[PDB]
Amino acid sequence: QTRHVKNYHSRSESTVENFLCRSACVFYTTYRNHGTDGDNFGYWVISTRQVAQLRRKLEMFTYARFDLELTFVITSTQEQSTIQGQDSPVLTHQIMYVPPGGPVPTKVNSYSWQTSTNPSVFWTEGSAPPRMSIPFISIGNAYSMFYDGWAKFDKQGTYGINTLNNMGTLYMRHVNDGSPGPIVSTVRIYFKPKHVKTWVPRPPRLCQYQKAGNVNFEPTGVTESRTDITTMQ
Amino acid sequence: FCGSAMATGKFLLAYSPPGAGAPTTRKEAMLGTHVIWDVGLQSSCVLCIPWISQTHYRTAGGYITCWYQTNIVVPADTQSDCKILCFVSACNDFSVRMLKDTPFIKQDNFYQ
Amino acid sequence: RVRSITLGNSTITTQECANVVVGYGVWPTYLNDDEATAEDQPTQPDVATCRFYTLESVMWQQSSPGWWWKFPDALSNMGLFGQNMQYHYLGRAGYTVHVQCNASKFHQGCLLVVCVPEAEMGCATLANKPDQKSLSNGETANMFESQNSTGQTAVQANVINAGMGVGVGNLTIFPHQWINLRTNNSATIVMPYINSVPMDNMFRHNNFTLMIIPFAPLSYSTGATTYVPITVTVAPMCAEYNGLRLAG
Amino acid sequence: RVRSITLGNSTITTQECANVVVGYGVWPTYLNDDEATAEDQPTQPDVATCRFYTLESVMWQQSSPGWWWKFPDALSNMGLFGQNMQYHYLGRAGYTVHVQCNASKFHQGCLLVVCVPEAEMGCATLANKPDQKSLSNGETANMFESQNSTGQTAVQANVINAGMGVGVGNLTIFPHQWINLRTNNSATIVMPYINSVPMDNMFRHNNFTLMIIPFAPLSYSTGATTYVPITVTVAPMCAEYNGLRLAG
Repeated sequence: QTRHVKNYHSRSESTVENFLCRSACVFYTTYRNHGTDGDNFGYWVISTRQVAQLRRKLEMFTYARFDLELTFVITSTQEQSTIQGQDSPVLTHQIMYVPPGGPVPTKVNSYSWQTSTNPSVFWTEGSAPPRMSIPFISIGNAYSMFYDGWAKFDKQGTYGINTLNNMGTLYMRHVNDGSPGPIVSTVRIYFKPKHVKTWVPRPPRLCQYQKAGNVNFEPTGVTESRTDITTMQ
Repeated sequence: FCGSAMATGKFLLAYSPPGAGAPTTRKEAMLGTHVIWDVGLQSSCVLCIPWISQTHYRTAGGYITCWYQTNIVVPADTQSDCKILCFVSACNDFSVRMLKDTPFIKQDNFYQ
Repeated sequence: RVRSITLGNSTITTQECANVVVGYGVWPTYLNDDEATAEDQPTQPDVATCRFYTLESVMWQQSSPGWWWKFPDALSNMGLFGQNMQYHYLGRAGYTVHVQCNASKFHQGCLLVVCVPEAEMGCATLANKPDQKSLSNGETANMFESQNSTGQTAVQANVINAGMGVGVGNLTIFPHQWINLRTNNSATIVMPYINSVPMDNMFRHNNFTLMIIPFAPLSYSTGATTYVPITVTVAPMCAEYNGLRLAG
Repeated sequence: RVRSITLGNSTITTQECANVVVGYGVWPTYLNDDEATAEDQPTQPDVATCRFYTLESVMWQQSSPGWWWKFPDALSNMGLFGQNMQYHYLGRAGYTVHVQCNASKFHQGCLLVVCVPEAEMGCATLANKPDQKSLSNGETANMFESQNSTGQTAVQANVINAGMGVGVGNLTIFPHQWINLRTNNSATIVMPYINSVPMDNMFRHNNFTLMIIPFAPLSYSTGATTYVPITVTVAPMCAEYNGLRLAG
């Protein structure tokens, strides 16, 4: 396969922009239209360390600076129930972006939903998927993909972590129940870095990731083994 | 070459073009593309390979081999053997055209 | 520093400021047409054969007499130029002979690296002629002896006479180079084509032989390697052959 | 008069004012570096292979269907260029195809001499692929049939479809030359290298095939020779191969 072809020396998509500005699915959650105790809402703290592929690609660098172009694919399915004659009107969803240090919703009807400084997009089903962009929101000059330090020096568990990589939290809920029947919606957040700047390249990760908030690893071989060092027969 | 400064020897770094096959003797290596790496004169050797390319969408690629032209000669008796370190690098003429997922990372379940 | 030399698909490295002994003062050249001579003896050059050929290294030991190769025969199975000898009836070429020596500063010894033209050799038995195998083993070195050789058709390989019935110490009359391990480790002899005819059959005749004779025996300190490799690298120069095309 | 053409150590004679069909209007040329491209795909030309190769003549008879050769394979054992195919992984060359015909003025017949690029051929059995032997016999001509061929892995060699599932009378869309014995006896087709890639493996792929199909059957007067020789002479043009030397 892939016979020898002419080399045109295309460096076009080897650039960091074309290497990282790829739209990847980083999260998906479900929430119901009716909730037992007002907990029928989805949420995701914006992190780049949950999907092992995007995490590896970003951790091939030490510092990064990009925008957060988020696309949400909300699909609702009607669950089986004994309720008859539902006839649900069209469903509207609210997606809130809580900026770093903003109020955090606790229930589906918390005051943090009806705030003013948290950007919220209201999207009705049947239209194009909603889309919002978050700028480089850090107060530092770049996002540190690695941190050889502590958030507090006198704390053991604060190693790494940093405090300037907080990109905010997303919150998703139903604006209207529609029908008196079970409806569950999946959000399927799609992440895409924009205008990426990267510094201090690093070796690619060799050991499989264990935790999203750790660099801890089980030691692994540098490569696969072979029978003989020489190519003799 | 990471031996002693007093060590002296010769190595035969042989490059086989794609499809040629790996040489089986030092003479076949000498009859092809090769360099005589003299340890006594220089402790490092640099080889640039012109025809690399990928081999699959998802043998017959070329070979590089080393042979004992001479033995390693030392003034005194060292119990441990000498070691050779290898380094690979990209020249300015690589292209890459179709980004894909790397096969060295796996995520079969969510972290939360 | 160190100089790298590439010929074709072969590369070797040689120290700069290393002396080169150029035959009898004559650099190898192509044959020249004599006042626009007729196409009755067409000549065909070959530049693909101008590459380094590295014979297997010979292990120089303490009680090690000399070695020799007969290079028309010593390159007769080295891919090209050997195929060229087999295919063409008449051949003509010069050679660049590189003799390397890998030894540390704790090694001793001196070598006479000499290229002897027309080195006709005697036989161990007086009323006999030495056979092809004893005279030239091809890419394999033929070894000198510390005493008289015995054999019906064996070469008289005693080193004192170099196999030619002369004084071995007088071998310096030929293009030679001394290798003193405390001073030298390399020898470069550029041998022009020497013959009584412009071209000759190569299987049938050896233009010259290279003799590597240790005059001062190899010595070393305790723990050092007891042997020392001697590598011979050969680059044919200005190889000509008889033209195979029709004159008209 | 008559023109004599010499390439290397081979000479042929052709009548002057004989038409030459130059492929698709493109004379074979060497590959060109694109704005001083890097030495990542070195190319090596060979001019010794630019010589005439004469296959064994095929006996044209009264009830004689066509013949065909696949020239990457048909020259795979013709000394050089065959050794070059064996030695080099990637190859590229054009060909000059001479098709002679020795007949008197008392002979009849017409021949379609056509060079078909990428002449992929079907199998006699529908759920099968034809084998190497049936597709191309090398220097030996493979013959068309007057009826459907039978065989598990045999080529469907019925002449009406030329083995490709098309109309044989429509084969003139390819570079061709008609040989009418009352008017012509020679055909010269210069075929440039045609492929979807600049270079490709030659054992693994046939660039084109030459089909010699008698449209008007051979005929003769009583006493004249009942057969007529058809000689195919091939000169590879602008043969390139992948460079075997080290890039640095």
